[PDB]
Amino acid sequence: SVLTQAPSVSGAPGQKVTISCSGSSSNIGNNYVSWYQQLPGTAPKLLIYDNNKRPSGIPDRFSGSKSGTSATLGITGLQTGDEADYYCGTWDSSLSAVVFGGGTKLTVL
Amino acid sequence: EVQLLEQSGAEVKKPGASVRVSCKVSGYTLPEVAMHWVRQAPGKGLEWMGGFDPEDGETMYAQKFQGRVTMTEDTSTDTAYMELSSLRSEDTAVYYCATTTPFSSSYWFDPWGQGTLVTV
Amino acid sequence: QCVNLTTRTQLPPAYTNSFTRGVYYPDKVFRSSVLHSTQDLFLPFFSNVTWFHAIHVSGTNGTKRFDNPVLPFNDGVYFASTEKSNIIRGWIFGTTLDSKTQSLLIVNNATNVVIKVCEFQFCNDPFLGVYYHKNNKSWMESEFRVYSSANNCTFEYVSQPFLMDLEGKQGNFKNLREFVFKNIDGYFKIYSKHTPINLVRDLPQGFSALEPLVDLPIGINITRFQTLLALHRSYLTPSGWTAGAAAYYVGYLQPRTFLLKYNENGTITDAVD
Repeated sequence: SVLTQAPSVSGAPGQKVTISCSGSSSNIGNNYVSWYQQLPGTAPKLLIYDNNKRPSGIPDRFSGSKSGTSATLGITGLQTGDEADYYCGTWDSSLSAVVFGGGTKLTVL
Repeated sequence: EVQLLEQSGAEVKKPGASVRVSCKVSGYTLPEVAMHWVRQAPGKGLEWMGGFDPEDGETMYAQKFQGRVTMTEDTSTDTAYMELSSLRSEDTAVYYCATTTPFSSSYWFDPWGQGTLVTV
Repeated sequence: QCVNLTTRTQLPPAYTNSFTRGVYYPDKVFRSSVLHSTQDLFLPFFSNVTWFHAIHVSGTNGTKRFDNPVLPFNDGVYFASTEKSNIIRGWIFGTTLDSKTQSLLIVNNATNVVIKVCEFQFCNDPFLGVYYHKNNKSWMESEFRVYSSANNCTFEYVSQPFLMDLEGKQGNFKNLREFVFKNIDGYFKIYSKHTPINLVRDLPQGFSALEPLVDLPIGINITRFQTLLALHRSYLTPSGWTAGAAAYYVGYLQPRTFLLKYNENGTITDAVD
């Protein structure tokens, strides 16, 4: 929507590569970031909240960071079942609402 | 912790109609935790919708979609009705029931409602 | 409702010694600088007392132990607690702990205390649930996490809260709170006290005199009971209950002849069995 991330990305299995989302000070700057996963026709699953915190049942192999308006979702230990789209979001005071990016569909090569 | 009830069920309503969305819960009670809504169009991304505001105590409405969709709550029966109106072309899609903490100041949508497509 | 969490363990009940304790006023007649000796139900001094673990943490991480048993009433009942945070509210006193008998139900989500003598259905793991209402943005108390049915009720009453805080004291009080419960002659009477205690847990050598609160036209025999609790809900962190820690003291009454030594003021101080 109002945020920046690519449609798709690809990498070899078992490797280490992350995905980032570029916001602004009006959105990511003062606000906490979340990340979500969905399989085709399934229930989008919370990945990491506040970029540093794992929900119950999340592999510890995921991390996160926020540098200025840029927020990277740490993705490590690629699995054959890790191919799916990951969504960035953070609170917006601009329209005073919840915003997301277009989504990035990972591919494990 | 908690599993939820479905968002709707299967609601197929031909053009010239409008549809409520009643999302119930289990393991919690309705007004200890805030609900939320997101448009998800197949082959597309997330568009947030509805929602409750931890600050100010109001139930939010997405400005872009404001006024077309409304929400009510029955606390005892845990029924929260999301009524979308005035069907249009691109507005048939999965609209997820989502929730943030009643304590507030949380952006993440937490265990959610499995998804329901609508029909225009 | 009747949401239940049992867990497992009992442990050997950790006992203690009530040194000078449980000395309620025998009569309603004021006596100053005089000695009166009656034989009545009391908790005899230096007796075998049972200190209990309610929801309890033995540290590794978490490990909250919900042990509080249904306990017989026997002859009479004494009670004591500190609870700077208040998890304790009331007691379930009854016989069947079910229908077919009346039920003594005391609770305390307290602008004020409220008392119920009714016929309830008490669950297998009764306690008062507390949650957040998000409208008025307050913390309500779900009272049917204790009991499912409320009907047939024989008696109802309301008063100023027996349980009371002061706090601001970062401890050094602990607000030691005692309640004596004696069921006789159609009058089940309640006695309360509030005392500072600086000791880590157990009781001091001082005397505690509890004035009668209300003398209630009850009329039921209560042979068994359990306490009540106040727990809440949490949200995503690595059902949810068990605010803080909870422990209290219980001992059973017994007929004994205790000479009561009143002060010049008329407040009882020294009591000898």
